[PDB]
Formats: sequence, structure tokens, C-alpha cells
Amino acid sequence: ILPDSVDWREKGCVTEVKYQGSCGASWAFSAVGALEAQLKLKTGKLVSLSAQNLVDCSTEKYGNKGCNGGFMTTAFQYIIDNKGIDSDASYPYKAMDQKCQYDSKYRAATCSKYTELPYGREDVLKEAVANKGPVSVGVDARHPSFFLYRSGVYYEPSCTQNVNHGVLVVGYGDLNGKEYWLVKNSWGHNFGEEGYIRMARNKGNHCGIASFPSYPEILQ
Ligand SMILES: CCCn1nc(-c2ccc(C(F)(F)F)c(SCCN3CCCCC3)c2)c2c1CCN(C(=O)CC1CCN(C(=O)CN(C)C)CC1)C2
Repeated sequence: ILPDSVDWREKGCVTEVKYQGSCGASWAFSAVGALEAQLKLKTGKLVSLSAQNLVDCSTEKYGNKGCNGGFMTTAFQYIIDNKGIDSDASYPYKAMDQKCQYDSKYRAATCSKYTELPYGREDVLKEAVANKGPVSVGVDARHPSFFLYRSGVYYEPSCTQNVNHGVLVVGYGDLNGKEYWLVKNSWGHNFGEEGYIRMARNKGNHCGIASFPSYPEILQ
């Protein structure tokens, strides 16, 4: 028994679409995105968290290379190890690699744990999005059709399950029988449907959307 559609934006758990620019920081926006929702759930406060904090501070120890890419899971581990992440207000995004300037005075969130979901399992991802909240995922975005996407249910026959771009699954549903994942990107408001893309669901792990899902939690 799961709901047929969910959209975590309607629950006030999704901050504004961000704009990564020419820095490969999608992993960091995916990670803060997922944690922003858990922060809202636990505290009632909706606050954008610092993607730049992760870019600058969750580096070699975490297998991450700032503007040259990273992992959402090891970004979560950084936040756990660091005992904090700064607000985006305090530590705003510059689309470049900088020296780590974390200050605990401006800590806006904490992270207690994270969970990695099994590869390709869109049924388990559906359960997680319904029962836990927005889920950080990777997709195969190396396709002109992705960059040019305007509206509708995205399907790309040449998509692979090898991911290269981090995004956030904030919901799911179906548009007249065509099932989709509701995805928040970090390419600004002029990408897709006001910064969002609806990507084909239950179509064989399309564009690797369920290849590497993960989500953080903030425990009492
Ligand atoms: C072929 C599959 C490998 N892969 N790719 C992603 C994946 C997932 C999401 C994205 C995306 F798109 F969301 F960012 C991407 S893009 C390429 C990122 N890259 C980040 C390193 C720099 C180059 C760019 C890749 C993941 C995987 C394997 C499992 N994942 C994890 O996060 C867990 C790993 C455990 C072992 N690691 C360690 O670092 C162990 N210690 C040394 C710390 C790496 C992480 C997710």
C-alpha cells in the first residue's frame, strides 16, 4: 500500500531550484536537496543548505573532486563526520573550487545516517520516495534531448544505466498512464518544467535513475 502519486514540493519540503553553472557540482546539489527535505520534516523549517560547503570541504577523504564530480553518499558521510553543514545563506554558491570555509556558527543541519538502495530497483525507490522523502540519484544526462527537454515524460532510447549527473527525485506519478519520476535538476528555472524533469518510470531503470539511489536522515 503506497500512494499512486507523491510530490514533496506540495509538502513544503523542496527548496528553490539552483543553478550549478560550469562547475560539476550536481552531486552536491543532489545531496543538500535530499537533506533539506529531512531538515524540513524534523524542524518545520525550510532552508537551502550549502552545496559550496560540500564542494570545498567534502574532498579527497570522501573520493570527491569538487567541481570535477563527487558522490552523494560520501557527501552525506562528510556531513556526519563534520557534525554539521552550513546554510547556503552563510556559505553561498560560487561555481568554483575553493578552500574549505566551514564555520560551525552557521550550521543549519546535521546528518545522523544515510541509506543506499539496491541497484535498478524502481519499486524500492518508489517505496523510499513515498515513505522516507526525496532521494538523491544519478542519471545519464549525456544526451542533447536531456539538455533540450522542455516538458512531458522524458524518454531517450539511447539512454544507458551508467550515471553521470546527480539529481533529486522529489516525487512520482503518472500522466495519462505514462509513469514518471519527478526530478529536481540544478540547471536553473529555465530548464524543463520550471527546473524539473519528469523521467520515465518502470522502463528498465531508464537513464540509470535507480542505479545509485541514496537518502540521508536526521534522527532524534
Ligand atoms: C561505475 C559505478 C561507480 N559509481 N558511480 C556512482 C555515482 C553515483 C552518482 C553520481 C552522480 F551523478 F549523481 F553524481 C555519479 S557521477 C560520477 C562521479 N564521480 C565521482 C568521483 C570523481 C569522478 C566523478 C556516480 C556510484 C558508484 C558506486 C557506488 N556509489 C557510491 O556512492 C558508493 C561508493 C563507495 C566507494 N567509494 C569511496 O570513495 C570509498 N572510499 C575511498 C571513500 C566511492 C563511492 C555511487
